[PDB]
Amino acid sequence: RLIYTAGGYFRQSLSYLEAYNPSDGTWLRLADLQVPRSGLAGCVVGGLLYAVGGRNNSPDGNTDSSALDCYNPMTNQWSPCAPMSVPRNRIGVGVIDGHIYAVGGSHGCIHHNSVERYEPERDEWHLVAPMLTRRIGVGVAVLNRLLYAVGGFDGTNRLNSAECYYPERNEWRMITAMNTIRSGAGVCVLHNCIYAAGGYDGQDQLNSVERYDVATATWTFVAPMKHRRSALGITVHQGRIYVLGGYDGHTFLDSVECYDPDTDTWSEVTRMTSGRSGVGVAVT
Ligand SMILES: NC(=O)[C@H]1CC[C@H]1C(=O)N1CCc2c(OCCO)cccc2[C@H]1CN1C(=O)c2ccccc2C1=O
Repeated sequence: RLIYTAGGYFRQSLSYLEAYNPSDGTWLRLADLQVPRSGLAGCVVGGLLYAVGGRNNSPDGNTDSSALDCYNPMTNQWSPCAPMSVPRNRIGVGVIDGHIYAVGGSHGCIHHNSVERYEPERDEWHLVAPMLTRRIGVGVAVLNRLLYAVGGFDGTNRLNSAECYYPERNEWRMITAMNTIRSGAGVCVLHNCIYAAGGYDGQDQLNSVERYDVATATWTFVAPMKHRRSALGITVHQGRIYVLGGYDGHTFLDSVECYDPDTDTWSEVTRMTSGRSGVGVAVT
């Protein structure tokens, strides 16, 4: 399977889309986004890539995006899908049972607690029960058919909270907080363990990575990345974690690091074409 990157920001939101294969280590340029947008998330359902939320390039008035769009790698064609109820810049996303869950994100000065679910069958959104916190820069990631809305910023406090959602009950549960504060962290599940790689805390942009096992309900640290970064893209391919892009305060990273859980070691496997922050990453 190929890993992708959609959108991104480099002094300007980027309309790019690219693809990568770990078996040969090569980059493949693909059909550019119809509207450029950073601060967005991406995912795949039914072998079609999706590019949820973000922020338009403009640059005029106010343009946070409530925009859902779908890509077909076989035909290489972008379609426009039903737009979310509210704009969501700095958004996370997760998928349960073939539905797409938009969680949080900013719209102007408003930092959303609201959440909405997308059915591809029908092509429409349904506003679900909101989170207990407000969260922009929020890492979403799914563990055994439950949605963990990790970290974020609420409008005044950068947070270490990492509440969880129960689709069967339709309610949110405030579980155990992270050791390190993380706004703009990247989160993706692997082997019954949620991971929180990098982000921004206050002074420092972080390189530290920590891992959440459910029962014990504790955040055990893991080997940190080489480069410190928030706003990174993140995903999993073949029992390893791949961390694309970043914003280290002073530069936009073109690095791509790979975490091997089998050894607890980070290793760079390549470099992107042009370094950017705020991509939407997925795998098919
Ligand atoms: N779409 C946006 O909001 C864009 C507005 C510029 C860019 C932006 O602010 N971003 C990039 C995206 C992103 C994010 O992405 C969500 C992935 O789903 C999650 C959390 C934070 C960010 C910030 C990180 N950041 C920068 O790139 C940057 C550049 C220059 C000065 C300050 C910053 C700065 O703070």
